[PDB]
Amino acid sequence: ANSTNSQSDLDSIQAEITQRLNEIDRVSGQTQFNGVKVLAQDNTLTIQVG
Amino acid sequence: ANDGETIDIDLKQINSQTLGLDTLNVQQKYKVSDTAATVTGYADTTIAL
Repeated sequence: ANSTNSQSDLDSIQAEITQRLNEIDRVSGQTQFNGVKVLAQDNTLTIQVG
Repeated sequence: ANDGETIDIDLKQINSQTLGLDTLNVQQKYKVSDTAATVTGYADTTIAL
């Protein structure tokens, strides 16, 4: 937001913002436990404890 | 962890040309002057006598 930045600098910072987004999405997709994508959907997993 | 889960690194050639500075010159043309040349004497050739 600083007025002490040129528009070229705005685009420059957009670059790193997009990189952060890309890495977040990559982790989301690629993380997995025993064939479960713990972040890929809205899920309920029941554990038999009786 | 599986086939096709990589990260893409990109590389670009760098040189005077690809940076366009290969054509950089700072000189300025001198004023050209000269004088007629005295072509002296003779020189032997392969033309047999």
